[PDB]
Amino acid sequence: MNAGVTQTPKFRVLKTGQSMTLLCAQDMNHEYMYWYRQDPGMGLRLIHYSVGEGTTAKGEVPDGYNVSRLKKQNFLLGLESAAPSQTSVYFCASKVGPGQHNSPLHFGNGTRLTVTEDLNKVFPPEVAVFEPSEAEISHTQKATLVCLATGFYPDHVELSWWVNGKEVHSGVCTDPQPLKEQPALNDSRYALSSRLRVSATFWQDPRNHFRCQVQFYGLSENDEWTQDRAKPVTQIVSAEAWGRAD
Amino acid sequence: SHSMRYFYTSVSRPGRGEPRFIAVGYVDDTQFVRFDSDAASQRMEPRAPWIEQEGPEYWDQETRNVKAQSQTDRVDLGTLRGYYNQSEDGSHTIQIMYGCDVGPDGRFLRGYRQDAYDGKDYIALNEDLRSWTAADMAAQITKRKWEAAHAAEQQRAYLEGRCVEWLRRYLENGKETLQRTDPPKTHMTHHPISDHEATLRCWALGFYPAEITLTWQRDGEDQTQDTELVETRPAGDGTFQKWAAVVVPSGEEQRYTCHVQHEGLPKPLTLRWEP
Amino acid sequence: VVVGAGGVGK
Amino acid sequence: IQRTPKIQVYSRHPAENGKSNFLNCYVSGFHPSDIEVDLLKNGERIEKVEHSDLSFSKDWSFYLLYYTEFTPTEKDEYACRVNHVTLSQPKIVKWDRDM
Amino acid sequence: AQKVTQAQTEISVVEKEDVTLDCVYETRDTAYYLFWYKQPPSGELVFLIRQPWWGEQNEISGRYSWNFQKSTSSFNFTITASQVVDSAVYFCAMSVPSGDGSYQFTFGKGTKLSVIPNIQNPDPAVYQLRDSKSSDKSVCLFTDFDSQTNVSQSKDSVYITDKCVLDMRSMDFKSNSAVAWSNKACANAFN
Repeated sequence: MNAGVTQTPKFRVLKTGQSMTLLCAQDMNHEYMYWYRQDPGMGLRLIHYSVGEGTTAKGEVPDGYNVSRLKKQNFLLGLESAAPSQTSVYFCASKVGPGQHNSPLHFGNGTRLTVTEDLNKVFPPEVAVFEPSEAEISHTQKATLVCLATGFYPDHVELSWWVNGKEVHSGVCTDPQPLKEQPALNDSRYALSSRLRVSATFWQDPRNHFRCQVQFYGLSENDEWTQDRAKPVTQIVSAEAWGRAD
Repeated sequence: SHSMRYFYTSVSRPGRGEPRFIAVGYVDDTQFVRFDSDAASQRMEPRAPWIEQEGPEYWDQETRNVKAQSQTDRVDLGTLRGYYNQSEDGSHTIQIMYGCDVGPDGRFLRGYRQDAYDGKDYIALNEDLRSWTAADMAAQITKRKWEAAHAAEQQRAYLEGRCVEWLRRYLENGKETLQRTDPPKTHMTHHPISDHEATLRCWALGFYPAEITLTWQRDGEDQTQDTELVETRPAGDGTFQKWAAVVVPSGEEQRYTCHVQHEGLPKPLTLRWEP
Repeated sequence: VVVGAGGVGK
Repeated sequence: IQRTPKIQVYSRHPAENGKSNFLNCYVSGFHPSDIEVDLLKNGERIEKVEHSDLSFSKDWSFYLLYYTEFTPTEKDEYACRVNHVTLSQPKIVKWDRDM
Repeated sequence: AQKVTQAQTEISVVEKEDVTLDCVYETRDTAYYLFWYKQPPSGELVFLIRQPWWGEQNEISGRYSWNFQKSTSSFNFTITASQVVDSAVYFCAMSVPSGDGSYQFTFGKGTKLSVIPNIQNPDPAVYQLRDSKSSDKSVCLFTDFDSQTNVSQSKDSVYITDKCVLDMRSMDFKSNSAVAWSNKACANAFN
């Protein structure tokens, strides 16, 4: 009936010292609104809040952030000067107000921000499909395909399998989050695996087309690219196998 | 046998700003706290000696809980303006009284929570502390919300729990004040109203608590014909004043007798006109 | 002590 | 609906000429709460007048006490002036210590 | 003095089984509401329940039950018939009136619940997967293994994903899966 809390953007990558505004709107006529970050080991820390149109108040971790509640509808979060420290997941939140003190917080879905020393470490994924092991088929009667997206930064990727042109979901495992190729580095590039398992017979049929698909969220058009290699913009990279009776 | 009662009052002043909320609290006939939205202070404040002694945690809690209430009340003014479809020109008035009652044994006797709008019953909680009574259709809506939110379960938990725990603490803390009886000091006055009739007034002063019974008797017999009673009024020092009058035939002043019953009188008192 | 403020308004 | 104020005017302690006392004016049984209550010395307002906090009776009607320091004299008249939307013009009740 | 404490960082239970998620609050305020939220892999944060200060102890709601004990300041969450779906991060929280009277929140740091399938016929083994596009690139797949057995590494810069539950709904069959690739031995891995 109601959208709830909407947050833009969903993914973003600055250079240190660049600025940006996360926008949050709520369609439920709520009086209070909130801006949280969420980090490993810290859970949910409030950055700023607002009990009403015009007014805003410092939370638990204001330093580095400004906010405006110009209209009841929306609550703006501004990073004037991006630090790597502010790499995080930002979550907007609203609450009805004193008409309903027992009201719980309503949260949006979250903006995933990565702030980096240099945008020359931003890299798109390299995608590879790996065919099922002819040994798997004659021990189990099944065929696990594997996808592998590697070499990417930030860790902003959505992966999907596409059998004869349509998204599928049955038989699909994808890692909860990308792993670091070099976990000792604060600017490591990431890798993500996914598996699609189908009956042996379906993999053995060469009328069947498998595509692994990765949506990568990198640079907008407005970033400069003094470099030479392709500007790492938001893009899709895919690998595909046909079925095989070999 | 004693009581605690809070009295919240919230008025809209459309244009002049946000509503004026005013809360006061009583133990028997003695005020002990207040909050005023327009005051510099912005705190629940002491108004008897025996509460001053509560610590900063008490005052903070009481301050925030009561601000939270003023805020609900503020919204409620607009929700009820909407129920009655009244214009946002007019000053309207939510008033809430609640509190509890303990017997001399110190145990729960009754609880109360009653709200009104523009000076008339809006919604009350019944003695069952489990059900509400709407006075009109606006209240019948409130009543569905409060039936679903289980509001009654909230009041009941308060009135049978924290209301009596704390009433009892206040009576121990304030025992030299809250459990004093001050007896009425009584005279009689005479005002010829005519060559045939005269007004005997019977006075009672400095008494606490405010509960008192003044009756007249003629030739030793109940008399209410031609009798006035004023509304019991405050002295300003935490004691009460009230008189009773009868119009009598001139010459016949000596047959009427004022009778005075109060808690701190072992025997009822008796006055007669003395000229 | 005052009651807690109600979880819902009127 | 709106209720018009009852007014009583008296001293805390029985009056004694040249002796300290408090002049009280009790307004009760009125609605709404918005009222204006002045204490008069020979028809002249008094400056440092205080009131009790706003409360009400069983029947929803508000009461206030208005009080000040004073010292009664044979000479000086005292009285209370009340005003309220129920009134065409201000009601004055004269103080009568001999009541 | 508002804390919420969850104390369990991480808890794991096989499916069709009861799990209780402990939560302890600390306040001196008397007009509090306690909450639980769920955060699945997706990230979003879903309201589950509110217990208010005046509330009764038990609160059932489908497979979800909660147990409020004011004397000991605990508000523990039970799940009957745990289904892998329930796998998630679960957040206990509490609201009290703040300075201006507005209710405001304190969150625990979260419990991470892993509900892992019931593998009624383990056949653990590994397989070499050749790249579709003839790189000699190869990845190793450890699959069809026990839900109790667990993944680690042996020859660092080599990578190993975590375990990953996969459902062919058609066949009514769950499988565990972890993948390994070096840059450079399909077996001699996962040891």
